[PDB]
Amino acid sequence: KSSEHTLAKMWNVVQSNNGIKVLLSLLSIKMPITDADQIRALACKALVGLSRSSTVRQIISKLPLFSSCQIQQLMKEPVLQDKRSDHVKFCKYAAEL
Amino acid sequence: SICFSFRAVLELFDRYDGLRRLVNLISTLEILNLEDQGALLSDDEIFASRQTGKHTCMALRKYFEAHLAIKLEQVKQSLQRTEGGILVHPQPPYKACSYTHEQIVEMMEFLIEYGPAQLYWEPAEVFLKLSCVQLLLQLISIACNWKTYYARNDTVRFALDVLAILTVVPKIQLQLAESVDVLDEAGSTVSTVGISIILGVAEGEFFIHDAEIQKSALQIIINCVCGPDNKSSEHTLAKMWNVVQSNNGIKVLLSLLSIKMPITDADQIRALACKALVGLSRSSTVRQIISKLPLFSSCQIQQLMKEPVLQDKRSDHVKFCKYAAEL
Amino acid sequence: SALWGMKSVFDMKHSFTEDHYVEFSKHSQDRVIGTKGDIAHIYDIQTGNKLLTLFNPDLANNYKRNCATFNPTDDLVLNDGVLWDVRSAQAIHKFDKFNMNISGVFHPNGLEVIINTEIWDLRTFHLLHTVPALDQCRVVFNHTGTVMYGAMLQSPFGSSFRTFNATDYKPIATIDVKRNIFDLCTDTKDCYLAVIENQGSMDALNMDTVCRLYEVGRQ
Repeated sequence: KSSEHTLAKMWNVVQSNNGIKVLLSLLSIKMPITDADQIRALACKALVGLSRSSTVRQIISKLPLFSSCQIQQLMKEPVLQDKRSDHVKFCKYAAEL
Repeated sequence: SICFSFRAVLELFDRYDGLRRLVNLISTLEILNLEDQGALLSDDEIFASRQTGKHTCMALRKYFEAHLAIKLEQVKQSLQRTEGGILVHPQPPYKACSYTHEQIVEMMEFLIEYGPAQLYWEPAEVFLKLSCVQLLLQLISIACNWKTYYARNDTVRFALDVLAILTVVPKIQLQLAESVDVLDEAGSTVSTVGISIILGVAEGEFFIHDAEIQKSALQIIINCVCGPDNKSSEHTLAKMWNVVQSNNGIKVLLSLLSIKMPITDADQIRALACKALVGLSRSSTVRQIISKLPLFSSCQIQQLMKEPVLQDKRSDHVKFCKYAAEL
Repeated sequence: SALWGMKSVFDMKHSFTEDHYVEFSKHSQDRVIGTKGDIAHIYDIQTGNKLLTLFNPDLANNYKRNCATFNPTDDLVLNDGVLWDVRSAQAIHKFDKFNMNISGVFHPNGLEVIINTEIWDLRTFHLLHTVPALDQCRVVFNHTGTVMYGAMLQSPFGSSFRTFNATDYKPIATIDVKRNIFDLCTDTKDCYLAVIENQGSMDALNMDTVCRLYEVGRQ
């Protein structure tokens, strides 16, 4: 009941210092067009980790992320070369979310 | 501009010469004479000669809204024949021009589609035997580039509402591309069709922050693409599908189906643009051409879920979805 | 243009003053076609005369960049994205305009017409495909016609490479050059890439254009 509390505290500090702000922007980054798909799949992995927190479930679930365009980051395939390489492990973290 | 509501005013208007004394105003305009346009440069005969046509198009504007309801009385009484109609007609002095181009003059342009498809107007016979719809294209042409405010923003807008009541005539839809006697900003006599100018207007390269003009432009298109099913009357509408498909009309509508800058009438343009696609995509070749585009890859759905202007939500956004699942 | 000689004597054999952009013909190289603006002129190399000038204002898409090109069977011309019969001097079919710039190229299988991102037919004029990564790029093929290249002409110039397949258009790889790419040419015997890239940042006053070579298929 102490090792669970440390990870629970780590959820609270990212929720404290506006860590929910940054990941919603890196989940739509498009300018370095080589590793466009390499950042989002390595960002959506954090949301699945963080949204197990009790307060943070309700906070993310009402945002315009879950209004729309969460689905429309799964159908575009913006970089068709990491399609079978890293885009298809983004969808492993998408339906997990 | 107002007294045309009384029917005896129009009755004495046609027992005399009528538009022969009206068109002779526009045909004598020295701002339109391309052969003599570099003759007069003094600002007395410029600001007064770019105002004279402006009130003349408004004289035309309430002329055709009146004659739209006149012939609608000659439709709703000769065709209906007590089936939803009451034959009481005293010929009174009474104002029955419906007085709203926002709602019901738009609506009266739609119910003329159920006519005989052999439409005969004495408003049209004097019009196309003089054949000044080509001149109407020149009024829209020269008004593109003046750039020093001769009350010109409304001047082309009054020029467009001459069209939207005339465009239900079938043989004037024959003359929308045939005669090409126009001119452009390059300083030379050129030749393009009249549809390309309206599409050039409907894009918005000219007339930058205008809003009622594009919605007066799209009603010209919807008259030409979304008609009824009725071997010669079918061929004319089939030819109209071919010319819009010829002069890149499929290019423009895909952009106006996502317009967002005039945030008041954002929803009023797309629903009056998607109505044209349902009309045009009954064409045989054009079915396969639109169905492979990135319109049908995605984001056709994501123009139905956003509700970008929440105030026309129950007003005009929900009639966009009537044209969406129809597409 | 300057029709030179590279046999032994350096001289403009014939001379053109009118047309912005010319090209050889593919199968029989007796034709050099020329185009200023939107008007295409078929010339000869033996005589230098206008063999068949074809242009129809009734059917012109009127782009920004027109480049008249022959199919590799040397029977069709793309003037303004229109097919052209070289036999009886008539137009065939016009294509629709989508990005205001690029007129259209042939694909070396002799089955398609590649307008900027619309992939057409030659006998029924239908659409096969539409790729969103073909937004305003110039195409470069292998000599056999089995891989396609792409360079952006955006304002930046060619932020990276673009390597396509010439059968089903599944993209292979977009390797990245940090500078800006200007010209891109490869071999007939498929071993090098002549890369004219832009050293330095976006500066009209200083354009440093070195030339760099790439080896096909090596880490």
